[PDB]
Amino acid sequence: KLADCSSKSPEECEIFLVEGDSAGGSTKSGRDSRTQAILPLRGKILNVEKARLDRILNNNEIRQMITAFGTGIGGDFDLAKARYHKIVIMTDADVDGAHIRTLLLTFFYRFMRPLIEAGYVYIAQPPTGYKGLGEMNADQLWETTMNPEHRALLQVKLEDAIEADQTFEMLMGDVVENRRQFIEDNAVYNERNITSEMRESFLDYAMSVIVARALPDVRDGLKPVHRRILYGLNEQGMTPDKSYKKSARIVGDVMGKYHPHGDSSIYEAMVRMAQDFSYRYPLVDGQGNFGSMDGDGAAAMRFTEARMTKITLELLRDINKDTIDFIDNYDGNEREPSVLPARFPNLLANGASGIAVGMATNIPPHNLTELINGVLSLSKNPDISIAELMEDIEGPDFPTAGLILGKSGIRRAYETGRGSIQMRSRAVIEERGGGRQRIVVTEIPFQVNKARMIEKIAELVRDKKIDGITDLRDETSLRTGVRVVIDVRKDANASVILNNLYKQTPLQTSFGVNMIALVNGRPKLINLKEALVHYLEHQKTVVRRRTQYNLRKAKDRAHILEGLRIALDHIDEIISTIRESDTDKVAMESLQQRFKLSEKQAQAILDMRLRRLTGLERDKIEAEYNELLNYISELETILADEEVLLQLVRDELTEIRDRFGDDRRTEIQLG
Amino acid sequence: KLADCSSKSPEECEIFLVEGDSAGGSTKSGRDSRTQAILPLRGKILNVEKARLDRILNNNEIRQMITAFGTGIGGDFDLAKARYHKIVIMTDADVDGAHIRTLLLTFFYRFMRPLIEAGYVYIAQPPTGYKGLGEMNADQLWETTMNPEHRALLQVKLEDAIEADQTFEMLMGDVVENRRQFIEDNAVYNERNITSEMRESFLDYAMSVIVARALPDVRDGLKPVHRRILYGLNEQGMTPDKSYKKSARIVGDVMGKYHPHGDSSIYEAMVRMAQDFSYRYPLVDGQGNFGSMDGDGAAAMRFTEARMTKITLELLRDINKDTIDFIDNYDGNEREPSVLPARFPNLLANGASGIAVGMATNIPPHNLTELINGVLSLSKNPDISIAELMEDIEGPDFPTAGLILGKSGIRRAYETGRGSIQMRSRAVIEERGGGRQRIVVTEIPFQVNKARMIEKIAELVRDKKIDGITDLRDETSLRTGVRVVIDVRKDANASVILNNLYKQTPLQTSFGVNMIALVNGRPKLINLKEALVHYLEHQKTVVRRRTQYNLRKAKDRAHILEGLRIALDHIDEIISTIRESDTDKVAMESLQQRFKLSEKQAQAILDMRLRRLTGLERDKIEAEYNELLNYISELETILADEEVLLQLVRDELTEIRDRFGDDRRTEIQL
DNA sequence: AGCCGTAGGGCCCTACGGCT
DNA sequence: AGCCGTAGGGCCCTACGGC
Ligand SMILES: O=c1cc(NCC2CN(C[C@@H]3Cc4ccnc(Cl)c4C3)C2)c2cc(F)ccc2o1
Ligand SMILES: [Cl-]
Ligand SMILES: [Mn+2]
Ligand SMILES: [Mn+2]
Ligand SMILES: [Mn+2]
Repeated sequence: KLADCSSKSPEECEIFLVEGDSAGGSTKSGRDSRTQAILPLRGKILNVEKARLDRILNNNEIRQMITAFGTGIGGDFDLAKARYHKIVIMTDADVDGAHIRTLLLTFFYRFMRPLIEAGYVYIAQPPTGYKGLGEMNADQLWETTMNPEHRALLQVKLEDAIEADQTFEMLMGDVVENRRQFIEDNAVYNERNITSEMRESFLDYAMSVIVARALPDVRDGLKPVHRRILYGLNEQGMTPDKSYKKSARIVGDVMGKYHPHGDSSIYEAMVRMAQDFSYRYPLVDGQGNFGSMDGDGAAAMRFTEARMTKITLELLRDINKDTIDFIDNYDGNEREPSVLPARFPNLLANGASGIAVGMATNIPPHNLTELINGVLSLSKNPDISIAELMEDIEGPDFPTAGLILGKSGIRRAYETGRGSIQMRSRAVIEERGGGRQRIVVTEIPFQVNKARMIEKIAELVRDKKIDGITDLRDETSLRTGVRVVIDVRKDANASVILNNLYKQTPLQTSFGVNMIALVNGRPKLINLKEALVHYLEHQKTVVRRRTQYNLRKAKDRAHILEGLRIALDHIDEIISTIRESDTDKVAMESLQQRFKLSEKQAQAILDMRLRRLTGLERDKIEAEYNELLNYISELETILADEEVLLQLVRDELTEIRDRFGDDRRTEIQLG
Repeated sequence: KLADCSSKSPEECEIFLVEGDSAGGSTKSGRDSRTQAILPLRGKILNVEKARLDRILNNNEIRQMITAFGTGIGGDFDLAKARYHKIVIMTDADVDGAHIRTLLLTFFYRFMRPLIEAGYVYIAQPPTGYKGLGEMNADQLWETTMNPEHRALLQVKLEDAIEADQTFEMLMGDVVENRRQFIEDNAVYNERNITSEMRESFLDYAMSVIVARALPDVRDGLKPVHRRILYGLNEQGMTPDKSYKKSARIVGDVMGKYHPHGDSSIYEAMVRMAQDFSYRYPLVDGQGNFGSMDGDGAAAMRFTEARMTKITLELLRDINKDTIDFIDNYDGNEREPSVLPARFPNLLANGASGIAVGMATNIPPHNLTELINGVLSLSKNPDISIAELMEDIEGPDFPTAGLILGKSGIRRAYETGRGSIQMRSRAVIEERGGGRQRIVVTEIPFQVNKARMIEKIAELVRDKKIDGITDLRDETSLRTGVRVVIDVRKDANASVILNNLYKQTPLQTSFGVNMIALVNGRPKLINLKEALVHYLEHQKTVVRRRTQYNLRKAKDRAHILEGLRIALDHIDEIISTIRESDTDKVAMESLQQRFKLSEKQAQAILDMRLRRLTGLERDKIEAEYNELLNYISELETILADEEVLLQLVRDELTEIRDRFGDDRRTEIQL
């Protein structure tokens, strides 16, 4: 744990706080052991502005610091008892390191304010480009960050205690809405004042969580971790027709290439995209144990294999035709997509769920046939209304099936982006023999843990909080599908029992809609229409850019083809012209001038292999050339009449609906 | 946590024992929840043959089977209290599953012997091709293994209790040697009798660990994990000139392609190869917290990055030149090297350390100049004596420097493969002012944890087990290197204190030399000479094959160039021939016919780009031909004569020693 | 309540041989 | 005794918002 220095003269000593043991090892290896101590922490640290005291005092990482500092806390804070006069925060140089810093200041500020007032609290400034202090060699760390001769600490200054109380309460407090407002007002897409630092550090954290972690893009419906996963699967060509591949490779690969975060965030995001109880349309095809509806985790990543689903191909379809803008990855050594072509409205179809900072999102999945007809109808009428859409899109369609009670929250969510929706299991009452009945549950509400739900029921019977239940079993199986059996006592009204379980168990459960997604890179709450409007315009830009791309590429080809026909019509002079040229450059120049060729045409000829002279290519080329001219007119046509552009989108979407659309699962009963 | 079945009638109740919760998931998803209970365990389970009773009674996974079985054990075993009539062992279908099988039986036999007597014990037979049962889809597991209508269970049958007795004790007992005899005796390079299965399961496990895990190869000194790692580094071109790559993806890559084992075994083996205090010549070049001599682990693999060292390039040099035999990986989707060319004696240079089954290895690191001078001397005197070799190779050379006391143990290790080697820290006594002194240690023995040792010293001071010390400081730094200061009480005899310290602490330690390596695929205790003979033999083959390889490719290419030269000699004919051929196939036949070309020459011409017709290109074509002709002769000379070939290896080894040889670090004192 | 899902962070048991 | 290194297997805390 704590790696203390040897000098017991506090005023000369210093303790450094690092995010964990990985960072601690480099920090132990580079320090001057005489005067520098190290306490590795354990990641995110309790937000003592939110927690109550008993929990605070029983928190190990806190206790370690109090112990380590020796000054006591609060009323008993005794600054003279300090064992170091420099406490240095040295978190990783990332937003998460910045968050932790805010977490640490909050504590010092809430429980050790004089420590700040005496200027005992400093902030190391380690350099960027490292995932964590564990990535630095021990000599670079000491020099950049720990050598007093050159390190650049920032002593924490406390200017206006009134301004600081509000900051910690605003930034780190129970009340989300002031958090959210501070972000909205400040989001923009030697010594240090503790107010600016908290504001500046925490805003970078929040913003990063919002636009690059927890919320999905309206266009493709994806978060970066999923976008990176499927992209990585794409880039490695791991498609449905190819065999499965090991999850660990994938994770390490994506982690090295696109997603610089722990394997668990990567592995578990990939796991969910494969669970058919999680994804209305699974994007990942899984080989092996990928968890269960009882809350069983997936097998460890070394055991499992995965690959793209077929529908995933439509997300990536046309990605290499300049339909979307690529960007550089975290270290610059790679390009990654900012968004996928998403040839189907993935956001609504699979829905979404995220806890951000200052906000959350909660978007239910939907039936794909309805959505496309939804997008189809919108394609034909920009002023279409919400209720006219719910003729196509009757509502959410959970991968778990089950039932929905009434259309009242559906409509409010679609009109406002927020609304509440009751999900009911599918339960029938049936006879079990000898004058007794049983309740049989074959479908459960979305995101509900079956075992947990069974547990609670057992809990009520045992607690006599519910009367009339005799036995309780889970007969679920592969051969059966879900089958949960509740045996009722003879001559009891099974229906009153059922109505109790809905009220008293997750047997009935509510989905709270909170459709926030990223719109032009900014979080926005959207109603159903804006969600569809955005996907549509996305599809418009996609098909357009793709058409503009196929067109550049065809004109290039013909120009090369024009050049090659010439070469063929004068090959003997071509050859000798070449034979008598010392350098390519000489030849390049000579070809251009004699035959009015461009460089490409001229290059393409030089690269032409002898085998291309066979007697028949000249028409093969001629043949190819002519179709090319028909293709170009065809393309030029689409880019010159937006209505033509639109109908093609309709066609390709229609094509999608026929292939992948399916029946509704969730029954919507009028409440 | 047992997943019990809803029913409660032992007559029809089966409990499936599986390695863990990953395996337990698929099993639960495909089983019949009505009648099949599942108890996931936690990997290698306690060897009850080697454990102490109280310790056994307090083992968690043991207690769980009992509690689950509900029949007690040993004396108070009450078969009537059985809660299942089938205890089905469903370990993964790997050698480690087989080991775990042997460990379960051992417990059943020794403590629940009636179960077997009653025939209640069964062995599921999951199909091969899977890593564990978590890689299976539930339906596949149910159909092939759990469905009573298609499965092929084996019921366990005791047949001779004296035989079983002797066997269990032989296999699982703490007597290593009877286990070793059994292997060497039986090494090969429905129902089921319990003796047959144990014998067969255990032997299968031991074989695998002997030949494919724990022992290095005499030729390259590598264990399979190291080899596959370095090889993997090579295939991905993670070379010293290129930049570091994240450990995590290397691990994932090595694991997927070559090493189907836990990332911990992969990462830590990689880490060891990069620690300058573990490897005498680090094979890996690592970036970040790769641990310390204090037993600090490395940083997690999401944090670190790695690449080959330069010297690793010499382990891998010319692997493409058909120098070693490739093999199929574990699933036939890849090829991997059987050994590396090892253009330097890696076995002795970095030594090896490995607990196997029935045996272990402990080879110490050595100085490379010496090693290579050893080989060089050997190469001129097949009959050189071990003493003559020690004139090159004075003894091990630990990465940690330090002292070795005497040479009789060395001399014993090198002549027998075995011998004991007393190591000591480098400690001096110096004054600190005021007539006082201190003991300053600047080097510690090999593989000694430094912090532990200091903590050990502080205990004896506390426990008063030693007297005369007033302070004890680890003043180590990157600028200092190692420096541990023991402050001595004024007028004490600091030498006397130093002497007690050596007796009571790892300040002195011994290295037990146990030089066992894989020779022709089999484990062997070798002497130093043997080790070098095989190395040199390895180098001989490697360079011969490279040369034979280099010769075929040159000949191929010269052949091709001969065809381009002809095409150049008659380009106009060439053009006509092609221009009046309707297809490439027609053209190709015409070129062969018209120019007496082989098919391959004919294609090279067809593929020739127009740009090859310019004056510079044709020169390049002619020039490369002329060089090839000379290179070809050079090669043939070497195959014409063994001394020439033999002289080359010396040259290349000498080359290597000049590039990488360094000074001795460990001092051999008399 | 505590859970939902992307995030920060980390340690334990077992087998096996041989040396102290 | 318990350490040396390749191996089987697995789990906890924290932040974040909404209900
Ligand atoms: O970044 C990573 C991390 C990987 N890590 C292996 C997993 C981390 N290990 C699980 C926990 C660790 C730990 C600590 C303390 N206590 C407990 Cl219980 C545990 C269990 C296995 C990884 C593996 C790959 F194949 C490829 C890329 C990888 O990239
Ligand atoms: Cl070419
Ligand atoms: Mn970090
Ligand atoms: Mn309910
Ligand atoms: Mn296993």
